[PDB]
This record gives sequence, structure tokens and C-alpha cells, in this order.
Amino acid sequence: MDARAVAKRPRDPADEDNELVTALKAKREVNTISVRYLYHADHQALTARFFVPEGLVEFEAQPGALLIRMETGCDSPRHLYISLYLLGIRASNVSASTRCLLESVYTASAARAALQWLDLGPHLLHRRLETLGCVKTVSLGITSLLTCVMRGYLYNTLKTEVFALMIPKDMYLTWEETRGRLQYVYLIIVYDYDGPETRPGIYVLTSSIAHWQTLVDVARGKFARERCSFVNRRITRPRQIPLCTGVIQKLGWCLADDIHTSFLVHKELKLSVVRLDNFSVELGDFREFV
Amino acid sequence: AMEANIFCTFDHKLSIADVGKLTKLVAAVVPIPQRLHLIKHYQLGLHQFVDHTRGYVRLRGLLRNMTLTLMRRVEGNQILLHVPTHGLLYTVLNTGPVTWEKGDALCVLPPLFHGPLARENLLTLGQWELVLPWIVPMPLALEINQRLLIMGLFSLDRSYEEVKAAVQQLQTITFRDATFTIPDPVIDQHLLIDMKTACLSMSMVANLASELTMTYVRKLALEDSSMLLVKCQELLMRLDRVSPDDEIARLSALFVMLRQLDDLIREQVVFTVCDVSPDNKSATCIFKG
Amino acid sequence: RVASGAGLPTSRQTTIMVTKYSEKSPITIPFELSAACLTYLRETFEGTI
Repeated sequence: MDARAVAKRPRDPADEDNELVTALKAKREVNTISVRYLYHADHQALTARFFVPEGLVEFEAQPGALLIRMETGCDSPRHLYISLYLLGIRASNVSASTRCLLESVYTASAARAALQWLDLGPHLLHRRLETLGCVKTVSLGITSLLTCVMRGYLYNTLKTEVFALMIPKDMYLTWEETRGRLQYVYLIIVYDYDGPETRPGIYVLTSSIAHWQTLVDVARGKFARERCSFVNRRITRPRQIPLCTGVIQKLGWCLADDIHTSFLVHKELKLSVVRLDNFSVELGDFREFV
Repeated sequence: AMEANIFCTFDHKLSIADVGKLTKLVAAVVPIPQRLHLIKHYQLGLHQFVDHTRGYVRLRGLLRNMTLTLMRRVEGNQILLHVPTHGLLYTVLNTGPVTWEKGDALCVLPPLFHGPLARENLLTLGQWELVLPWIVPMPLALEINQRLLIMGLFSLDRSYEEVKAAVQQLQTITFRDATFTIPDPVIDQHLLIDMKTACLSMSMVANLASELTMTYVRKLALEDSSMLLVKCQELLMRLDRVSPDDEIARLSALFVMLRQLDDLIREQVVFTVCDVSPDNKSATCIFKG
Repeated sequence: RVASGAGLPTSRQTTIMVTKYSEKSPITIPFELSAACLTYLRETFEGTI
């Protein structure tokens, strides 16, 4: 209220002690727990913790990968957390070699159940997919425990190691030869409304464009064939209601200079990926366009 | 090391048992009409916006421009409120009647229940009654908007029996262990002005699209430069089987009916769940505004 | 409680408050005093052995 209260210097957290230290220090006790440095205090990245059956955690022992919860019309397992790589057996964008590689690692019980559950409803994918973000640790049980990162950077405890977001090479897509100082990342689902299949193509775009209209005006200019396919299945088959040719959600943002090609090896299966070293996750809703 | 907190008082003689009724509502989001610092309790919740005359979706439009605080602490003679900022996580109580799960995209809707119900024992005064906005996940919100709008579209032909059985069908909804039912927007065979404006705007934009677009794309075929444009008028020809200032007026009224529908056709996800507490009473959500 | 391993379900803070009550059980054993005894107890008579 006085001059010194406003003229007080701002507060720094590392200078003052923790709550527990000054709580124990008053009543004069010491216990076997070391409390002078408390972990995870200076961790700006908002995280969580999710369970997953063992059938999905292949290509997941490496830290850093997208994680999307998929819907399931049942009651007990009605939500299921699948990785992006296990979604690779659904994208028509994926070539045959990479598909036969990564389908030969998910030969367990629950992986094919999610594969069937994607192709059994009357709805599309993006009416059943909900993004959760990126993992940073596993636990490796028979029911493995993951720690996904909701908003912020990806790092180890004590920040000694910056985890990197991995995306497979087939889903990667750029629309400029000159990347800016920054480029955001987007998750693109674009549906092919052709005759025998409505199997969509999954893409992850790294663009320097921020404003959403200035993204969709080139999204139409890059996916024109699927727009013609949508209007073609509309004019060909009436009494059907197609919708949402392309769906785009903002995944996060990167630094536009650490993006480099790498690979992950698991069960001696080399898969060429794109490595974004300093990725900050910032999720968004599945925004839909035509 | 205090946080920015908006203090709300109470003017009535709130008893001890009424405070004990209030103390259970810790993580319950309450809207605020205007970012003041000290506010009376008459502007805390939707009961400043209750209108028997006006409809429901007008409250949905008026909930968009609010400020959605959280009850930080309840004590004597003032209540703490915490304005959330984008990026920090907060606990939210499941004041809505729908179960939640990990990672659902949460949205804020005006409550479709009001007044007498077996679980609507809320914070009440002699004239004040605290009412809470509903917090439901995103596709349930989309589905509920579609159900109420279609049930508003059947307001005129309610005399028939197929339409009545259709209203009985659309009024209920099955969800994850939910036998939930909504109220009908029509009462006593006449429709409220909010729903009437909504269905009128939608019917007007549908009628103007069915009128103008054939002429405009037929004019566009002379300056045609993409094959996507010639094939779209082909389905107009398939489906079908003036003063210029009036034409400008028609286009302007089309865009007016488009502008008067953004309160229905879109909604912003507010919370997404990091963790749900066991017994599903509360959950921990990051903010997203 | 006890510390479980990694990933196993842990043990949370538990508060339990119970309340013991108290019953009641009165007793009564009456006794009669004859009117002859109460007459010859407090009242004084003539001086006879």
C-alpha cells in the first residue's frame, strides 16, 4: 500500500525456498526425504498420463511421436489411444513398401482391432479421431503408461534432453522451397470420395503461413483433385450426404531450421522419418473445409 | 504472492448452511458479464440472462461474449473468483449432466434444464437463484444444436402424427451411459422469437442459394477457368429437374442471414481434459480460449 | 500405506472419521416400609421398655 510495496523488486522463484522446506524448518524436524530441490517446479510444458495396452506401443519406445485417441462405439474399451504410425495402415498416401513394413510390426491383437474399428462405422475418420499431442516417456509394462505433452516444449526431467517430434516420410508435405524463420505444423486429413473407397490421405504440412484463410486458399490449390472427387460423388450418388473434403487442425509450431530427415529403428525395422528437434505442441480443433 | 482474483460479495443474509451448500461448488465455472473487480451477486451466472419471453439460442449467443471465471475460494462475506488465462491448467467440476473422459474437447452451453428438477437444488435466495452453465464435450454439443434446430424446423406441422413421433424421436438422445432428454423449443403450439429468427435465417439462405446461384455460375461459365466450376452448374441443372439494386439487396440479405447464424454453426472448444478425477465429479483441464 | 512399483496402482491419502455413541440403562429396586414401622420409627410414644 505504501511506496516500498510497489517499489519492491519482483519475485524470483529459485531465490526463495520451497513450501515444504519452510514448513518443516519452523517446527525443527528433518526427515529422510530430500526436499531442498523439488523436481518439476520449473516445467512450463503441460502434461498428462494415459494408459495403453501393449499391442499399440510398438514404434513408441522412442520418445516423441503423435498420439491421437480414436473413438470406439463399444462401452468398456470405448476410447483407445493409437499412435500416428499405426494410423499409417489407413492412409492412401502411404506407399506399399512403407505400409508393408509398418504393418509387419503391429501384428498383435489390439492393433488390428483399431484397424477394424476405423473401417466399421458410418462416419469419417475425423469424426472419430481426437488429437492428444506428443509423448515424452514410456513405462513399458504389460499395460504401458505414457506421458503425453499437451502444450509446450518436449523435454526430459531436469531438461537435459530435448525430445523431438517424429513423423513418417510419407505423410510429410511442404509447399514452399524457402522455409521462413518459423513454420507452423498442421495435420491434414483429405478425403478421397472415389468409388470403391473413401480411404483418406493423411498429411502433415509444415507451412510458414499462419492465417487460416491464407492456408485454405492454397489447400484448395493443392488438393483440387479431391475436391473434384467430392463433387463427383455428390453428383453421381444422390441420397447420400458427403461432407468435409479436407480437415485441418493446428498441431503446433517448430523452428524451421532443425527439421531434418532421420530414422527410427525398432525390431530392426528402419523407417525413414522427418525429425523436428525443437517442437512445441499447441493443439487445435479439427477445423474443416472444402 | 496473491493471484489476480475478482471478489464477489452477497447482499442477502446468507446463512451458515447456505455457505456450506456453496462450499461444494469450488471448481464450477460461472460466467461474468463484464470484467469488473468487485461485483454484486446479481451478475454471477445465467440468472441475469433468464428470459421467459426469449428462447434458448439467444442465451447461447450471449454466453459467447462473457468471461468464464472459476470459484477460487468461498468464505464469509466475499467469494473469490479466478479469471483463467490461456495456457494454464485448472480443475473443473462436472456441473453438466454428462460423463467425461480423458482428452474430450469441452464446450460451454446454456443449461437446458431450469427450475423444478430432482437434482436442481442450487444456491437459491428469495429472488436470486444461482444457475450454472452446462459443460459438455464437443460432438454432443454439435448434436444437441442440430436436434434443437431440427425440432424448431418442425414447429408449423406439429398437428400431424408422424411429426409428433419425430419430435419424440429427436427430443431424446443416447450417449455414453446417458438416456438424456432435451426440452422442446416450442411450448403451447407457438414458437419463440429466437428459434423463429434462426429457422427464418436458415430458410432464407437456403432459398436465396436455390435462386441466385444458377444465374451466377451460368454467368461464370463465360469467364470459366477451372473444371470444378463447370461441373457444379451441371448438378444445378440436374437438381432443378429483376432490378440490379434488388439483386444487390438479395445478396446483402443473404450475407445478413449468414451473419445471423455464426452463433449456431460454430463453437469454440474451451477446455480439453488432461485428467479426470475418479468418480467423474471433477477433472483437470487446460484452458483454450 | 506402502510404496508400489512403477506403473502399479498407488495408494492415496485416506481420511476416516467415525463416531461412537452412548446408550442408557437405568435400574430401580424398590422397597416397602410398613405403616407400623414408619409409625413406630419417627413418632415418640410413652416411656415403656
